[PDB]
Amino acid sequence: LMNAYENTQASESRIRDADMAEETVAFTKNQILVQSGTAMLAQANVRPQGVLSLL
Amino acid sequence: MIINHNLAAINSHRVLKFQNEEVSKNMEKLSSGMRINRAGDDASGLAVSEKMRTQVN
Repeated sequence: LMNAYENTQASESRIRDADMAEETVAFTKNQILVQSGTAMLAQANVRPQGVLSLL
Repeated sequence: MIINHNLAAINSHRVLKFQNEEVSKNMEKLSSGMRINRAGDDASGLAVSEKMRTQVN
């Protein structure tokens, strides 16, 4: 029993417990992506400002 | 000089409108971070990419 328990626990951990490396890599990718997205949006609001120069 | 129409204005407006459309096309993919978002930019590329994504999953 004391080894069946460890094998079953290993299986359950593999099913449910996350691997921190992959998650943090994805987190870094999404963080740089959201930074780029918000910067690009900020560039987008000012875009129609050029219209009034001919008003 | 003719005054009922301004041909230079029309030409400038046309080229400006198409340049602005190109600006929007670049800006949307800058925001998204992917080379192609709407189909037609690369149909074969989109199909291959969908196959590739199914394969990685």
